[PDB]
Amino acid sequence: LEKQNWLIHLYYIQKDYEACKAVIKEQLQETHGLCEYAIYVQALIFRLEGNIQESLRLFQMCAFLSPQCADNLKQVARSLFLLGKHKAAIEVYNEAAKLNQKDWEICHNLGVCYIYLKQFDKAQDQLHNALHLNRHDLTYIMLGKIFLLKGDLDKAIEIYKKAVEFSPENTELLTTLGLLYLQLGIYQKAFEHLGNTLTYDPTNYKAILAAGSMMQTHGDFDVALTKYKVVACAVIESPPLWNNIGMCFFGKKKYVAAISCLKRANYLAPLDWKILYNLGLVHLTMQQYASAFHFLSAAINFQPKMGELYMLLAVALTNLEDSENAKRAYEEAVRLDKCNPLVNLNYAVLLYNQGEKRDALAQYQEMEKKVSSSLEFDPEMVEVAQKL
Amino acid sequence: ACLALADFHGDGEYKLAMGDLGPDGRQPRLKVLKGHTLVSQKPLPDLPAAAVTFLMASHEPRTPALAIASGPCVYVYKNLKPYFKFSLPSLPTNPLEQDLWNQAKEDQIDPLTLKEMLEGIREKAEVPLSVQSLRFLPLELSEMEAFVNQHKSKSIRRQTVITTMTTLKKNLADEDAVSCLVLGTENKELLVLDPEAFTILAKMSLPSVPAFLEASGQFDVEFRLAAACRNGSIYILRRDSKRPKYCIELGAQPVGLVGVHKVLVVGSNQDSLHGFTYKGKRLWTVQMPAAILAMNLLEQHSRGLQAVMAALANEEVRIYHDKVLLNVIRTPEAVTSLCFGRYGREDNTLIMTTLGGGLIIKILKLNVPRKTRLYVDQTLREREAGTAMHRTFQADLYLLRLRAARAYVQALESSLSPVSREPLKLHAVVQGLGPTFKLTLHLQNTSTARPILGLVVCFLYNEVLYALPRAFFKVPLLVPGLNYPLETFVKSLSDKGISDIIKVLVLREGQSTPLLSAHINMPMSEGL
Repeated sequence: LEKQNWLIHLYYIQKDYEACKAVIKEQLQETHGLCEYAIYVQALIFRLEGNIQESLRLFQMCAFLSPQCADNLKQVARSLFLLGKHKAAIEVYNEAAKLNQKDWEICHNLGVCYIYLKQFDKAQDQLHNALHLNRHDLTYIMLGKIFLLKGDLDKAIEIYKKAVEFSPENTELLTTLGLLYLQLGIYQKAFEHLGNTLTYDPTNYKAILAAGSMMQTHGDFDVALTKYKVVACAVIESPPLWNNIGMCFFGKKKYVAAISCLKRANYLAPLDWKILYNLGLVHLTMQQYASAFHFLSAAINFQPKMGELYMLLAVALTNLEDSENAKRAYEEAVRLDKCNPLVNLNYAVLLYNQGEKRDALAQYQEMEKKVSSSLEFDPEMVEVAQKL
Repeated sequence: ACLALADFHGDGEYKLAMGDLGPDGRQPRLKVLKGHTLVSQKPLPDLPAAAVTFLMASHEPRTPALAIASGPCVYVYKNLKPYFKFSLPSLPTNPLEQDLWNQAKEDQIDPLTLKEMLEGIREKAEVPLSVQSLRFLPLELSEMEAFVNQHKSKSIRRQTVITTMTTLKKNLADEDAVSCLVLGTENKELLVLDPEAFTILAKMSLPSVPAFLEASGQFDVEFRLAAACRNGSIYILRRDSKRPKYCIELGAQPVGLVGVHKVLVVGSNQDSLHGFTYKGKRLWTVQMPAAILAMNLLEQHSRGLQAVMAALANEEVRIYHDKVLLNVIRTPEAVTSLCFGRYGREDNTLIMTTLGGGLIIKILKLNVPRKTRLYVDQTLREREAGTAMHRTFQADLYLLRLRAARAYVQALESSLSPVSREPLKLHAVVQGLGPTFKLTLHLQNTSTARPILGLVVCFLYNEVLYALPRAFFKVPLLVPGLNYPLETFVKSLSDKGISDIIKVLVLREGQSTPLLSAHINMPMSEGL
């Protein structure tokens, strides 16, 4: 059988992978197979290395040796699922379940497989089962992912709260619940959970990014700038970080040192519409009007179903001696915008400056139907009112 | 005959222990070395699995021990009496042999005497060919493997395969008033069994990665138990499974761990070793040229002041006084454990257990950029002449769209794109200097699941410069997702170096317009 026992378990623990592998070719020969541990070392060890093919072969052999073992079928279905085949993984997990109906791993893996197969009813029910057998963090994460992909955060907030309720030291759960709080109107509990994460891990990049975003949103750009300084060296080339840093420097009227960061982030990701929109906005504020149109048109070509993009493209356009294009861009914007009165006010300004004063009232009434915080959109609201 | 154990169970006279591995993990005797004379003082038979490390105390009678047997289960030695609680005693003379070893009792194992053992499987039926026992080491490798399926007599279960344990020391010299037995298996499951109630108190699976030596020298005096993950971290996961402190601060995986109840001397694989304290602070690191296999440190006179026996991974040993260097010479091909060999109440004698078979004893703030005058002059020009720039860039973009569409249409006409419903992708690689080049066309079907049956490749060359044997050939059925290398041998014929292009056309067999094409500039000949 296995006389050596740990001999071919000594080079492996230290990851020698030479003597332990060569010893197999010798130990197996002496024992003429049927050892059941030499093969096992080749399997799980193979899977630890990049290879997931010989691992599948040897798990097939282990299943053939013990036809009525649920763990071997589980391992074969797992070796399948490590490849791209999820239907076969499901059909092997089923057999692994008809030999053992009391383990959470089969249900969790069926959930994550049905997730890749876009069967959300079966995945959801299987993961509910996986919770009821033995609650684990990864099952909670997959259920939250299901409830986010399928529907709304209204179904994910409950699950993530119940998850963080116990074992509250997992950074992934805290950070994802904080992100989902950002996705909704709540900005307070989001800060609470992001700080809870940052207590454990101070240099958490995925949490520092969102914390700095929230900070930038409510002014106080220097605090977010320090938050970003915390993680700048860990991720020295990441478009989101440099975009947020450029918006920090654009907040406190450092327009050139913001164009620099935004252009650097745009070079590292030329297909990211947020950086293009930011470059267009800053070049509008800098009164350049030649670059602003270019970057805003790019961001339009990358996300065309937006209202502010066409407003800013019209806005610059107005200063590029092209008023008909500004007219049609404003029409596109007002058709594609629902809850931003700035577009209506700016189109009213364009119209009134065109000498019409007729449809300017229509845009003013559209804005006043839409409606409230900006200091300079307040005055033009009342000045285009009284002068009309 | 490879060995596992090495331990000095002292105070008898100089009684040293050695656990050898027999045919299937057997200790014929767990041999006593008697290192300065190499004889057997007290033989320790009746052990079916390779033990690694004994255990002692001050009140023990020095003959019983604790054999953590890597195999089925554990067998604590109590003067030839292995007595654990409910699943760990598993018949210490091999139970999965002697149900079927009785047919292989006429002589030793050799394929001459095995082919007369045809009645011996069925003249005595101790079991109805049970699957746990019928095939352990010595039987016929081919003829009796067809009777395993039709019999299928069921089996039992027990504790999994172990490497190291943790036990009590205070009420030890009666071997029955023990309370906690926390042993480490291979599936990183330090099961905590208790004989006061025959129960399982806890199980330590928080690494869930296999340890090498679980307990830094079987315990610590501060009980800061040191599990070693096979990832590159060593834990301070305490005794009786308390809350973890975890020092990940290792550049690679740790190889070998002993302790001298003050420090944690671990190995590494980034060519060093790390001496950690009980809390996680690195007290002292030591640089070595190669990787380490197994270390130790000897007895303490002051707070841990003696020599370190550190082998290497290219048969070398290396001895140290932490700061001062002593030895580099080449004795052990591999090694299990380095312990005392002390006889005659001397200071220190060193032992070394190689893997060839010998028992060697040999003594010798940010980076935000900056913009110059050029930038402000350029921004001033943009602020004063933005309209002309916008207009001329839009005109240039219109002309660029025009010319790109023109060239795309011309390429579609000539079908010169090696990437072009009708999914394919081909590119031709040339290899080799000299008059003969190897031209391999990497062709690939790029579709979800749809093969391409009828395709064919035709080469276009200058028949005065290149001699292609088969300038036209069918291609195999292209399965979606596989790169087919289809190679040919081009040969330059011009005595003078002339580099001429070669075209390749991939096309259907019912059509005459190439599905796609490729070009290759053949390099110079370097002929003769």
